[PDB]
Amino acid sequence: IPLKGLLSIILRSHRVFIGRELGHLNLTDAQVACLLRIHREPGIKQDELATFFHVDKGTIARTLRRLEESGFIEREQDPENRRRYILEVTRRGEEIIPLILKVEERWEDLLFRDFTEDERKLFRKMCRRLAEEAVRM
Amino acid sequence: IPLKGLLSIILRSHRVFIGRELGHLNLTDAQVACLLRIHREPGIKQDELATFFHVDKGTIARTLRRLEESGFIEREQDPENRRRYILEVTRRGEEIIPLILKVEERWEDLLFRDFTEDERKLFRKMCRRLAEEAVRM
Repeated sequence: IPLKGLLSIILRSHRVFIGRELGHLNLTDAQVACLLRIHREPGIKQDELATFFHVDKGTIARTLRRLEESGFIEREQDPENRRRYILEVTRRGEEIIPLILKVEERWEDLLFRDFTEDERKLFRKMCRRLAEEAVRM
Repeated sequence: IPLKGLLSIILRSHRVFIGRELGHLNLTDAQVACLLRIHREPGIKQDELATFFHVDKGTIARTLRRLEESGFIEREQDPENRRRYILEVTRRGEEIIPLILKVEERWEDLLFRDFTEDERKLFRKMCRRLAEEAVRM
């Protein structure tokens, strides 16, 4: 199994966990990712968010529509370009972030149950280093 | 940044790399994942592949349509259920797998450039352990 395959197995568990724990909010992994990204960059253009994730436009469009329907984000026309849209997290969206982060913590604790704390720390440090390389790549 | 966020940054580099290196084949990360999964399980039902990835039906449908249009997979009606479809990789699809695996190897080598071999081995071992937990979860 290629490294990416292992990472994908891990991420699939995250997807299932998010869907189960936050399903009452009609949230999915894809929506949470978009919500957190907009949260850290208020006013980001939809096309900029699409470029950031490097996924197909159709997928991002449907994901954002669901977040908007649920009232977690707002979308407005870019005053400088009628072909662009500005995204921002609503008050409702900002208020569910703690819940999201708590679910992330719970998922991590479950995933690392058979890891000593030193191993978990080393894994995290290595991931940070690989993420740094990934950004450069 | 939550662990999943770090893993996602890493996976985003993989997505961009796959798109660039295999773009001449109109392949994307999502299509490669589906192709490899069907490759290892000939005859898998489309709904079973959808369940395996735990992603929305619409996304999987579009991903599989692209693979079919490119002639890498074939889809046929399940003789036991008119609501199900059987997937299989075509000869053309099986022949591009080596190219895909070579690209995976190149991506990994680039990602691990600043890692000693012992660190890369330890990272892989930890990922396998986490993937095993992910399956149990």
